[PDB]
Amino acid sequence: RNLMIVDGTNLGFRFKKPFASSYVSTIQSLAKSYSARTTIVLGDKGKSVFRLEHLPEYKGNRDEKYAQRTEEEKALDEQFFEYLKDAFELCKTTFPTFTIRGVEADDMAAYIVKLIGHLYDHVWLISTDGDWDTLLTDKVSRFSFTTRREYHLRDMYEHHNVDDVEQFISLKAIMGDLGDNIRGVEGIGAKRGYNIIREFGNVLDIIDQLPLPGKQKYIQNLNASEELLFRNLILVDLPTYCVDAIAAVGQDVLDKFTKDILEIAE
Ligand SMILES: [Cl-]
Ligand SMILES: [Cl-]
Ligand SMILES: [Mg+2]
Ligand SMILES: [Mg+2]
Ligand SMILES: [Mg+2]
Repeated sequence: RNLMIVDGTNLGFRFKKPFASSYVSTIQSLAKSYSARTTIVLGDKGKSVFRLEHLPEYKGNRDEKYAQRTEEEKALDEQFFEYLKDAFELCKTTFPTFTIRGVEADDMAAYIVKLIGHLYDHVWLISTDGDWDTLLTDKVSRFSFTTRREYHLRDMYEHHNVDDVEQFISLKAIMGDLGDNIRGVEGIGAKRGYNIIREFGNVLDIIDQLPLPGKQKYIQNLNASEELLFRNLILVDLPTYCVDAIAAVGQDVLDKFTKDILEIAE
């Protein structure tokens, strides 16, 4: 009776020897565990056109690390990606399996939840990515193979130091993301960020009130950061921008994906 959506490239890193059969078996076990009536496997192909258009430096740190690999280190990664390609090929014989050049799996997942989540009792997201918790609701949860935790909306403070999704999204916008090369406001950690949000509202409401009262240096920093906050919200507000992120590579591509997903449902 549930929907299960797999962050498939993310799951691939469990194995990072062909692993296609093992990969598919894992997904089957998961589908059983989570009573999945429907399982959809997603993968990352290329780079996020939507986010690179807004921030050319997006994941630039990761690109730099890839560029500094030796030829032999690179060849090994290519092998992993070949085995992963084979895993997706095999997976496609068994489950609906999607990749879209220039679109992050994150955006595809967010869109699926919005489009068909209402037809299922519960939605289970299979991802180690905390970013995916921007999708949590009373009927959408996440499972992580690295931490072994099941992530629920009711436990958002335990996991993310905020009480709800709106706050989570705003906190990410304020703090940025070191891993993905998104700059944050200097001097604002999770505590101060949560406190700011609880006082002034979400990031859009914060922007509307700049400059905010307060003599502390982090407030002065925040007051100077209108542009950064607005841009960051676009980069991190996965539910708001998922449709735009897909449409970035062509409206026709989005239309095909919609058609494909609606076919799977029902
Ligand atoms: Cl909940
Ligand atoms: Cl702006
Ligand atoms: Mg991702
Ligand atoms: Mg992500
Ligand atoms: Mg992140």
